[PDB]
Amino acid sequence: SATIALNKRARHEYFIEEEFEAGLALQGWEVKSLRAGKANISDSYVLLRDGEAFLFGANITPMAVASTHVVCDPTRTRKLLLNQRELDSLYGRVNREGYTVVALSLYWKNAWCKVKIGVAKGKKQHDKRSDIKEREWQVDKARIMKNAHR
RNA sequence: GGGCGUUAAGUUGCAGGGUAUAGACCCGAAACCCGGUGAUCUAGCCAUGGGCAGGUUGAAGGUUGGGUAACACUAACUGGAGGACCGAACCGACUAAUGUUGAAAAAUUAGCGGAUGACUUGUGGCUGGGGGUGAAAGGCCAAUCAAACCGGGAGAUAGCUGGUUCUCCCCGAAAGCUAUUUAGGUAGCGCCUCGUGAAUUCAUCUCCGGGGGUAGAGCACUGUUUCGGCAAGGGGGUCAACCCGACUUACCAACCCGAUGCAAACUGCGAAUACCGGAGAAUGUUAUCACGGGAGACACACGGCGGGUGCUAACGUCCGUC
RNA sequence: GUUUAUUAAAAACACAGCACUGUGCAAACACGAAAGUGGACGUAUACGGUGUGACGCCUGCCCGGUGCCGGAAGGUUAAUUGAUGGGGUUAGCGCAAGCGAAGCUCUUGAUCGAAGCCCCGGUAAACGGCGGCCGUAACUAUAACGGUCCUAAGGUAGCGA
RNA sequence: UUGAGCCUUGAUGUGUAGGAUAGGUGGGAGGCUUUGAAGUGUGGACGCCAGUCUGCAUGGAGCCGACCUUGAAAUACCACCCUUUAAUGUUUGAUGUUCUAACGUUGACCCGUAAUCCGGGUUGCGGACAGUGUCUGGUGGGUAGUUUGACUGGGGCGGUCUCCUCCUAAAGAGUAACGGAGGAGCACGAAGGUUGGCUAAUCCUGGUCGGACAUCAGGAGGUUAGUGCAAUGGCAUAAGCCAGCUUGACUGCGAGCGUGACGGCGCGAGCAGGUGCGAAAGCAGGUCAUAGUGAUCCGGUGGUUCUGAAUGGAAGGGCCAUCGCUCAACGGAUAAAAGGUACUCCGGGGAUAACAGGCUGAUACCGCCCAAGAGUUCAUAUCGACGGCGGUGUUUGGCACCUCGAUGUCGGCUCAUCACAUCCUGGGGCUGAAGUAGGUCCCAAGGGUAUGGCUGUUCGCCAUUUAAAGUGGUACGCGAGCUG
RNA sequence: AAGGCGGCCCCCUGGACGAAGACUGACGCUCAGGUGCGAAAGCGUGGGGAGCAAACAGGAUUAGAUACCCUGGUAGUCCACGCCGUAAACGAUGUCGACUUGGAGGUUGUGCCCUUGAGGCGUGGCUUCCGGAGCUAACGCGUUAAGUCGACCGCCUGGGGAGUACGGCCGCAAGGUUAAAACUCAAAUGAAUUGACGGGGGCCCGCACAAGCGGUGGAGCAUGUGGUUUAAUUCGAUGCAA
RNA sequence: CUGCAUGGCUGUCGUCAGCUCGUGUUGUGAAAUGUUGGGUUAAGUCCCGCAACGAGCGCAACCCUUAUCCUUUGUUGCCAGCGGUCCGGCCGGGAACUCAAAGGAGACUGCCAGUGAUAAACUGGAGGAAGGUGGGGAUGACGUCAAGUCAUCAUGGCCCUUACGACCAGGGCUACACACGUGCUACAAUGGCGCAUACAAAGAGAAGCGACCUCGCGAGAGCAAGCGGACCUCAUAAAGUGCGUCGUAGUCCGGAUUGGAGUCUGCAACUCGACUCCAUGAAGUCGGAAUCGCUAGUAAUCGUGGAUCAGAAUGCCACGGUG
RNA sequence: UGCCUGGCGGCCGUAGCGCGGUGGUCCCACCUGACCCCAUGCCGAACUCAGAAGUGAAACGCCGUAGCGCCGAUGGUAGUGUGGGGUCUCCCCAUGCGAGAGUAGGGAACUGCCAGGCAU
RNA sequence: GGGGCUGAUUCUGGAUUCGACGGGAUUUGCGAAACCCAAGGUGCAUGCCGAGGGGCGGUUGGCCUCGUAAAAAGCCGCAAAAAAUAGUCGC
Ligand SMILES: [Mg+2]
Ligand SMILES: [Mg+2]
Ligand SMILES: [Mg+2]
Ligand SMILES: [Mg+2]
Ligand SMILES: [Mg+2]
Ligand SMILES: [Mg+2]
Ligand SMILES: [Mg+2]
Ligand SMILES: [Mg+2]
Ligand SMILES: [Mg+2]
Ligand SMILES: [Mg+2]
Ligand SMILES: [Mg+2]
Ligand SMILES: [Mg+2]
Ligand SMILES: [Mg+2]
Ligand SMILES: [Mg+2]
Ligand SMILES: [Mg+2]
Ligand SMILES: [Mg+2]
Ligand SMILES: [Mg+2]
Ligand SMILES: [Mg+2]
Ligand SMILES: [Mg+2]
Ligand SMILES: [Mg+2]
Ligand SMILES: [Mg+2]
Ligand SMILES: [Mg+2]
Ligand SMILES: [Mg+2]
Ligand SMILES: [Mg+2]
Ligand SMILES: [Mg+2]
Ligand SMILES: [Mg+2]
Ligand SMILES: [Mg+2]
Ligand SMILES: [Mg+2]
Ligand SMILES: [Mg+2]
Ligand SMILES: [Mg+2]
Ligand SMILES: [Mg+2]
Ligand SMILES: [Mg+2]
Ligand SMILES: [Mg+2]
Ligand SMILES: [Mg+2]
Ligand SMILES: [Mg+2]
Ligand SMILES: [Mg+2]
Ligand SMILES: [Mg+2]
Ligand SMILES: [Mg+2]
Ligand SMILES: [Mg+2]
Ligand SMILES: [Mg+2]
Ligand SMILES: [Mg+2]
Ligand SMILES: [Mg+2]
Ligand SMILES: [Mg+2]
Ligand SMILES: [Mg+2]
Ligand SMILES: [Mg+2]
Ligand SMILES: [Mg+2]
Ligand SMILES: [Mg+2]
Ligand SMILES: [Mg+2]
Ligand SMILES: [Mg+2]
Ligand SMILES: [Mg+2]
Ligand SMILES: [Mg+2]
Ligand SMILES: [Mg+2]
Ligand SMILES: [Mg+2]
Ligand SMILES: [Mg+2]
Ligand SMILES: [Mg+2]
Ligand SMILES: [Mg+2]
Ligand SMILES: [Mg+2]
Ligand SMILES: [Mg+2]
Ligand SMILES: [Mg+2]
Ligand SMILES: [Mg+2]
Ligand SMILES: [Mg+2]
Ligand SMILES: [Mg+2]
Ligand SMILES: [Mg+2]
Ligand SMILES: [Mg+2]
Ligand SMILES: [Mg+2]
Ligand SMILES: [Mg+2]
Ligand SMILES: [Mg+2]
Ligand SMILES: [Mg+2]
Ligand SMILES: [Mg+2]
Ligand SMILES: [Mg+2]
Ligand SMILES: [Mg+2]
Ligand SMILES: [Mg+2]
Ligand SMILES: [Mg+2]
Ligand SMILES: [Mg+2]
Ligand SMILES: [Mg+2]
Ligand SMILES: [Mg+2]
Ligand SMILES: [Mg+2]
Ligand SMILES: [Mg+2]
Ligand SMILES: [Mg+2]
Ligand SMILES: [Mg+2]
Ligand SMILES: [Mg+2]
Ligand SMILES: [Mg+2]
Repeated sequence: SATIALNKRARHEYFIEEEFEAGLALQGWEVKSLRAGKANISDSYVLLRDGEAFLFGANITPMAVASTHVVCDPTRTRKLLLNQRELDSLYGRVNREGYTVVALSLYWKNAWCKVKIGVAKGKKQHDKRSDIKEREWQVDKARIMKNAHR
């Protein structure tokens, strides 16, 4: 479909409950590479300062060096396109010393790039172990039930 | 009304210039097909007989001894197998020299490889040319092979190359346009010659009418460009040195006006020459036009003039006039 | 060993070994319009063809495409056979144009109709093909790793200006 | 097992009207009852379950028939029989099981015979198979006949092949290049004809959204807008924009003229017939004009005042209108076509290339001119930016002028000449020249001006000497002096 | 003997035990080298190949899953002759001799008793479980000793480096065998004890679920916390237990 | 400032039921028995069996409240009986009762059957207000969380003595875009509205609670008697009950926001309390994942008192009504 | 015959704009209202059909203004057809034709038909 | 050194990035700079030489002054020398 580079390592590391389909504001070469040219969404987080929740973590492979007059770099703070109705939640519940906002996926909608973002906490090894334990234990319990029922 | 006719004599022989089919001015192909001849050279195969001097290496195997229950294994004697080794005859030609109208249309000289086998050789036969054969090189098939030789079609074709032989007199060009599987050929026209007819037909000069829009010139229009005024003012301010910024900071800056230039694809204007028509004398062997017979030719070059292209470079190239 | 007699004797051909394929005999194949012959007076441990070429380690992935084989569920489909439509002719109807039954004709072609092709699968020791792009590790430097466009796969073992 | 004529239609039905399974037109009514009627039941059933062929066990004798709801009169009747159903005798096209007499036998025996060919006889096998003859679909470089264009500042590649607009095009017409610039392979029954009416682009002011922008009112300006399209030439009488009517976007001609070698193309007053608009005078044979396109042959369609192979028709042909070709290589070879040859060959060319020679010198080398400066101040002792003018032919370049009826080109060995823009030696000037030793410039060609490793070298790197191991032309010297 | 051996039948053959009988007369045990056998996997030749199944293909879970799972699938597993000689080749216990309390069996002989039942009393061979003395660090062994001895062979001397490299041998190969050194470390270890944990098992309790009831999360209202802003938003509490 | 030096105090596991010691025994020894196993339970409660025998902290009981009865003593608490009435406990009087607060009796598996191991213990029941702890509260082990407080207080170092110390005025803890937590109002016809009308308990009161009269639509204001309080006040409790009214509605539903003018306490409510009138009438119209408490007078629903307090609860702590 | 007005033409940039103010006794324009018969893709903005209350206010026309637009000499220059030359990417001479722009200057139009209204 | 394909999520001529962040214009209160003024109050100033300024220095020299010139204080610099910055992550 229209799905482009998505971060699933963050999806595993977090248990995000927030889903905003906010868009992104980009320059020319950015959308050039996003259409084809491998914009990378790995290691993504927001940098809310004023009303300026830049997507700080995002890489990209430039299409070419056609724009030779001015030298650009892949490491740019891409801005965000989100409603002020929902921007208050980020103005609020982001500073909890243990809460972050990360980008899950990036896709196309009528030739406009929309990057999904979500609020998460962060999982440390001892709860990932419990999550995997429960995931495998549900399967084991269902298998045991089927074997007992025959 | 328009096209073709209605004026107008043709025909048969002779000779001559053409045209069409027959070879069609002559010499010359590489090539195709058909019918025959070759395996005595060479390539393969079959059948029958010869050749490999001489000198080395010790595998299988067979005995004796040790050893094993029997083997297996081990020591001694015989053994002479190898697409085995060196090297003669024989076969071949890897290197260098000689020679290149030579001794010889592939050899000689001094070296070289195989030399008991996938070897070599004598005799006879078999394999036929779009086929044969080929330890595979497009190699050989009788000094000739990416399709052998003889004869026939056949004097194939050749828009190609060369040649085309006695004399005199008169006239006398082109290397241009169009079309072309066309560009070095050809066909029509432009140009030439001969004959028949025809009008002051044609040419030079003088006068008259008309078209220009090229030189030159100019910026009314389409583009380009410079310095001034009207201005919005910005950019390092001298100065505060943090100021509103006092202010012009070797900067840029819409229209509007005043000047200065450029243009093949600009012309509010605009020549000479070039070209057509009307009138007139003088001169020119009708030099002008129409038809018919016959061609030749469509590879041009230089200089002068106005130019594109090139470097206003070329004995360079492309156009128009002499 | 053989090879271009007569400028190339070699890395060029052959070779034993190995792989695939067809071949049940009146075998495949080849020469022959045919008879017939070779294969072979042989019988799948044999013959022919195609690849590589003693021997040691191996022949890794892919049938997208072209060949080959297996199947005929569906579509198309020759030759063959001939259901209708139309036209010609006229015995006769028509005071006239015009109708016009049989017989003979030219034409369209209803239906039947195999192989083949379309389709499914296998076959690579069949013809063949086997990726680029970016970031990321305690200074430099690289990338174990990940993100993702495409393919049939992205080149394994081994070797390397 | 099996296809339609075939013994029979055993048969179907229905306005929401409904004893409803309606009488073919002409006759509306027993032909039924000995042309065997409703009777009891409850397979199968059409099924709008109101019903319905209701079919069929023992009967031995009446259902209907008026039509009730009626827009249609019972199928209980004479019924070329329907919105449609069925089994067996008539016909034999396939897939099969079985037999031998065709056919085959490179199974066995015997004979001709003395004979592994052949033929005949006997006996077995396969068997209407295989195979062969004609047609036919597929496969089919195993083999054959062929094609693969031109222009081109040598060929190939790149680009072009037709038409139109501007300039080169030198003030009539025409006029070339692989010159500079753009388009065309259409659209429109209105975007045409007539009549009537009308005149923008741009800018300024005022005004509700409304804005650098619309729709309005006034003004500046006069074609700086517009043409269905690219460009040129025009358009105010408007060719530019609307409204009403219409099809002249007609038929057959056509004096004359322009442009082309020709095939051809275009303009055109006016005549005859019939139309449209306008009261009328008058206009209309397409579009403001120039691109919007393709010969011939072969065939298709409709009419024909024709032709009709003895007659009468017909078939066919001709005539008129018209259709089927990115034949774009566009004056179009045929309906039907790609490459390699270093295994090549033939006829030619220096008309046409590569090595050379000639011409010019963009480039190459060298010289000179003015001066921002570098150089502790200081432009010249050395250099010199931004710019310019020249010499040689000397590299890379352009032309194709001699040579393709033959001029052998790279490099290496031997053999040298000449130039001076001189490497050294020789003679001098300046110096940012103290001396030794250096930088630059002038004159001066008398002489000299390496050895080895690398690669086939020229060039170059390296090692070691010398005063240097200098630059060029000599067909980038020299193969009728040598190799390769 | 070990590895190992499972329908039935036949052919050849090795080994073990017992009833009674006679001789042979120390011929007896172990074993460095050496030889032979030797699970499976593996390699060569010639076959076979139903099922299973490395490698491999596809699907699936997962952030990733080159695995566990699913659908296919080659070598292999099978036969004959050959090659290596590796295993947790384990009883982690080298062969033999005799001595040292018992119980419950299993298998297989043999003597005698009234064999009325797999009735009893003795004696042998193999083997299982429990256990006394004894032994061991403990677990545990315990007449088949890990109890006390005798004869012989092999091996061990800290964990890594390493049973690694080199070297000799064997082998077609994979690899096997003999076997170090430099360097680092203060430990590396085994039996058991007490906690703790288990996606180990068993039992039990609590509004912890199951059957309710009402609320919270939805929209203002009264509070505290985090961040924001300010000169301060004074400080502390920051899971259930703020 | 250091609760990462502490004393003291407190939360959690958990009102879970375990945590230990003396002697003896077993194993060289860390250690084990006792504390496991069988019934039983609210429970290491009890019994049985057993290298165990006993004890301590512990799960129970003793402690506080309430559920029945008896007795002692009746004012400010009550009227069985009588008299009168101003019909009112009014007071003479009556000390049985409702009640006041002291001591006892009383529930102890005591008994009766069944079950079990001849036990412990369990099931049912004649009695009782009561049945297995009758119903609630206090009582919180060994110990874990460097758990929270050095800002209640004390305390060891460290830090300042012209300043981190001392005094005063004005602002801030109550704050512009949000999130989270605990409660309240609610959503409506089970309801709000207008007018009558009963049913409680527990507490407070001395510069304090504050009767009555009058002005007040009102918070309240002048007047104030009584009360150190079974006397007098705070303080006609609400839900309900009677009657109409509202008919599923931007509602006579929700009273959040906002404007006008005041009432009480406080030198002084703009930052920053509350009550009262008029009007305005935000949402909402039963709430997504995921969640919280409760097993009987408990969950819900209604009202009141009290703590610090000049005033300020929708919070906290307790009584009750219905249930 | 002279004033001015109307219609049709010739001449179409000395023939056209800007400024000053006049014209009505005539002719024209403005205008009145409008059922007709005609008209607006809405309105008598335009066509018109019935007329003269007023005005020359806008137009139209006339007279002067040199601010403009234009017409533009002589002379000079550029160019060149022929012939002859140099130092030849360009130029000289003998010859005729001789521009464009810019100076001097001109300039506020002439003229033919009828149709009326004016003095004669 | 020269040709062809891409520079299109659309090839087919008309995307509101739905949102925050520039810019426009429309509907609201005001401050002589979003206004143009000396009239109520009836005080001692406009300007005239102005002194160097919070701890330090300074602005058109007057925002702060007055008597015949001096402290200067309404702002700007030193200064606030909380700008040290998601989640995961050792002793
Ligand atoms: Mg020929
Ligand atoms: Mg040929
Ligand atoms: Mg030999
Ligand atoms: Mg040899
Ligand atoms: Mg020789
Ligand atoms: Mg020899
Ligand atoms: Mg030899
Ligand atoms: Mg022969
Ligand atoms: Mg060949
Ligand atoms: Mg060849
Ligand atoms: Mg031949
Ligand atoms: Mg030939
Ligand atoms: Mg011939
Ligand atoms: Mg000839
Ligand atoms: Mg002559
Ligand atoms: Mg030619
Ligand atoms: Mg003549
Ligand atoms: Mg000309
Ligand atoms: Mg002629
Ligand atoms: Mg002629
Ligand atoms: Mg020509
Ligand atoms: Mg020609
Ligand atoms: Mg020629
Ligand atoms: Mg020429
Ligand atoms: Mg010329
Ligand atoms: Mg020239
Ligand atoms: Mg020239
Ligand atoms: Mg030429
Ligand atoms: Mg050899
Ligand atoms: Mg040779
Ligand atoms: Mg044969
Ligand atoms: Mg090979
Ligand atoms: Mg090999
Ligand atoms: Mg392969
Ligand atoms: Mg396939
Ligand atoms: Mg097939
Ligand atoms: Mg078929
Ligand atoms: Mg292969
Ligand atoms: Mg290597
Ligand atoms: Mg004979
Ligand atoms: Mg048969
Ligand atoms: Mg071929
Ligand atoms: Mg073929
Ligand atoms: Mg061919
Ligand atoms: Mg050509
Ligand atoms: Mg011309
Ligand atoms: Mg008109
Ligand atoms: Mg008419
Ligand atoms: Mg046109
Ligand atoms: Mg033709
Ligand atoms: Mg006829
Ligand atoms: Mg016909
Ligand atoms: Mg055609
Ligand atoms: Mg052509
Ligand atoms: Mg030749
Ligand atoms: Mg020539
Ligand atoms: Mg040359
Ligand atoms: Mg020459
Ligand atoms: Mg200087
Ligand atoms: Mg020389
Ligand atoms: Mg010199
Ligand atoms: Mg000399
Ligand atoms: Mg001399
Ligand atoms: Mg030389
Ligand atoms: Mg010579
Ligand atoms: Mg036996
Ligand atoms: Mg041994
Ligand atoms: Mg095995
Ligand atoms: Mg399987
Ligand atoms: Mg599997
Ligand atoms: Mg095997
Ligand atoms: Mg071992
Ligand atoms: Mg072992
Ligand atoms: Mg032994
Ligand atoms: Mg045994
Ligand atoms: Mg034991
Ligand atoms: Mg090893
Ligand atoms: Mg689990
Ligand atoms: Mg006027
Ligand atoms: Mg003049
Ligand atoms: Mg002039
Ligand atoms: Mg002039």
